Parts: sequence; C-alpha cells; structure tokens
Amino acid sequence: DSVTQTEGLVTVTEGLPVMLNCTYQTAYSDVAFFWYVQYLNEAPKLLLRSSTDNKRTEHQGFHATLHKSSSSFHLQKSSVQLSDSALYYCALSPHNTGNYKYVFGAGTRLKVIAHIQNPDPAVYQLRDSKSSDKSVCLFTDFDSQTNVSQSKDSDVYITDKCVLDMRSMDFKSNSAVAWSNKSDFACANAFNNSIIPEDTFFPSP
Amino acid sequence: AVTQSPRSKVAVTGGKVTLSCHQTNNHDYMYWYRQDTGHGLRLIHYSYVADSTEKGDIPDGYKASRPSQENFSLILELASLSQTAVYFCASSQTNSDYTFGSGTRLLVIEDLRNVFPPEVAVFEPSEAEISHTQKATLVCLATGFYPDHVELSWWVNGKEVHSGVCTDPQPLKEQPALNDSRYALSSRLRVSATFWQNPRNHFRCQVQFYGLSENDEWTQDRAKPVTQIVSAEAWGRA
Repeated sequence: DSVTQTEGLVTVTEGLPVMLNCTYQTAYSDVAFFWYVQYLNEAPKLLLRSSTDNKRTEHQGFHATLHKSSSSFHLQKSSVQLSDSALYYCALSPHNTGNYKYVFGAGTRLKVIAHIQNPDPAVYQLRDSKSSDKSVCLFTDFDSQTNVSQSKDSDVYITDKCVLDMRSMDFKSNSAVAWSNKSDFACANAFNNSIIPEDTFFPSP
Repeated sequence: AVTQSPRSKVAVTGGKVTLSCHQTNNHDYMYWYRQDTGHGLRLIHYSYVADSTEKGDIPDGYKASRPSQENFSLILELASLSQTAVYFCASSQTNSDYTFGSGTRLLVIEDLRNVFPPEVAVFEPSEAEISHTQKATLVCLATGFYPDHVELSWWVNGKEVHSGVCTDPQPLKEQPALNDSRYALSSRLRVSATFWQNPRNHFRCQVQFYGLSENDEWTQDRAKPVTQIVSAEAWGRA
C-alpha cells in the first residue's frame, strides 16, 4: 500500500559504501519485494527480488535483506563504482490477490564521484574550429571535493562537473565548461562564483 | 520483448495524442505509467483482460485501449500542458516481474513556434593543456534547441567512441527567466596530445534532435524543426 525511500540525492565517492533506505506498509502477508535500477535514458531494469523474510540477496555487489518485522528492504553496496550512478526504485507486490500491480517508492538518485589521486586544477581557453572567434573556458583536473557553481551573470553559462575516463591510461578527470558571447568575458573571471583551489593554473600565454 | 512508439512526441495544447505499446513476449498484464521527478512512477491505466481496461491511480485526462493481447495504447483527446512527462509501458505475467519499454518523452506545448533544432560547434583543445598535461580536450556545444530532447555522441575516424568522453547529464536553460527558454548541452572528448597533433585524425560531434513529425503543420518562413541530426567536425593541428 505504501513504499517510502530516502529523499533526494545520495552522493558517494567511488570505493566507499552506500545505503538506500526502503520502508513499506502493506496489509498483505504473501508479498514480493523489488529493487529496479534506471540508468540515464534507459528502461527500469530489475536488480534484486525476494519474498522471504531475513534472506539476503546479492547481485552486482548490491545486497538487500528483507526485515518484515521493521518493514525494511534497504539497498546496500560495500564499494560503489561510477557506473552505479542511477535512479533506484524500491517496489512491493502482494501475491495471490487477483489483480497483480506494483507499489513503487518515489525513487532515490545515487550519484557516484571519482577519486582523483593526482589533481592539478586549470582553466584553459578553447577556440572554435570553424570561424574561430567563439570561445569556451575549460576548468579541469580538480579533485571531486571541488564544487562548481553557476554565474551571477545572465549572459554567462557554466555546466556542472563531469568525470571522464581514459581506459588506456587508467586516468579519470573532472571537467566543467564555461561560455559567453559578451566582450566582458575572461577565463580568469569565469569561475570566481565557485570555490576554486588556490593552485588553479591560468595560462598567460 | 517490449517496444514503445513514438520514442518522442511534441504535441500541442488541445491536440489528440496516441502512444502505442507492442509486446513480443506473451503476457496477460500491460500497464502505462508516467514518470515524474518527486512523484516517481505512477499508474494511469492497466489491463488484466486482452480486450478491455481498468483505471490506475491517475486516469484523469487519459483514455486507454487494449484491442489485442499484444497491443496496449494510451490516448489523450485534449493534450494538456500537465501531460508532459516520460511515459513507460510495462507488461507482466501475473506471477511474473515486469518487463519495461525504453519510454516515450512526450512534450505538450502552447506554440510549435518555440521548436528549434540545435546549433552544434566543436572547440579545439588548448596548446596550454597540450604542453602542461600532454592531453587534449575537445568541447562540443549544442545551443538554442527546444525541447531538451537530444542525444549527443562522439565519432573518431568514423567509429563511435565512449572512452575519454563525458556529456552533461541534463541540458541547461539559456534564459532561465523564461518558461519556454531554449537549451544548451556540452560534451568533452579527451585524447592524448599525439592524437590531436596528427592532422590526419577526424573528430565528429553528433546530435540527434527530436522535434516535429512529418504530419505536423508548419506555416512559418524558417525550415520545419523536425527530428534530425546536427553535426560539427574537426581534424588535428600541429
């Protein structure tokens, strides 16, 4: 009848554990419990299911144990990865009642952040390939504990940080982009609104 | 096993809309949910019976028809602005767990006049990053599009790449003040300096836009802003 999940966004750094709470309220005794994962733009896909109290279920390093006594079905993982960033739905389904239908919780979005071993913050300027007058400022190589914030100017656009992985080099990096048309737009002036590190490299050139 | 159609729709306030679901796997149950941030997945209509329907938690503003065992369809007579959400179709065997479709992004707007495809541009990596870290980041920018129905991809030397790529999860409003503001999306492709230095290497930024359909009326001067692809190219420099 009622499924209650953790509210909002859960931010965890790669390698660390996670706990996504799910509590319910059901009149029924023979009930099936589920976790569905939804990766960006894809269909929700089953991850775990169980109908038996106190039994633990494991799948992709994701465990969940039914606790009927406290109406709990939490989702856990000991060492989270970047591919784990998704929306997770907790669901309930009473067996043997005629009309089969799920009871979903609102969902919990998990965002996983990179562990940057060797940072070196920098703000470079990139130029357009066709007709080279347009420009973009690239803020890159900062640690995950650095948070980018949007500009106080309505002519300036700043995107949030985003990690990229070069599989060949086993190397990962955080990047954020800034662009504006106005003549009053400098790369040194682009990320003032954000808590940028003291050692942020700014080329002259 | 479960297919949704259309994959995307831009409809008008008042217009007739029809979303179709076709199950290739035989199941007695079929449902239509809408996904909303905060609300999650909510049921609109379901069918236990191969040739009739039953009302879910929010049937208001909707009609649904199951004329086959394999086909469940969603119908809106007066498309309201409220009806814009991602729609999900699921089929299940009663004992069985659901199988889901990929979903349809439906957008009900006032004026199809607000619809615009994106402008894509590739920005060459900085010599400063090329010296300092021996790596080269290419930026792609897709600007001035409405709605935010875009898929961005990178193509190195004719093949799709995923490694050393990162795209914004959600686009960003160009004029956050306005209700029907256009969007912008960025992407980054990071290569080794060698790879960019080589003038014989070709980089392409592909943007699939979802807009108007063939049947949509366009009584405007500019080109009809239909579903389309928009690209921007780059070759290395030494």
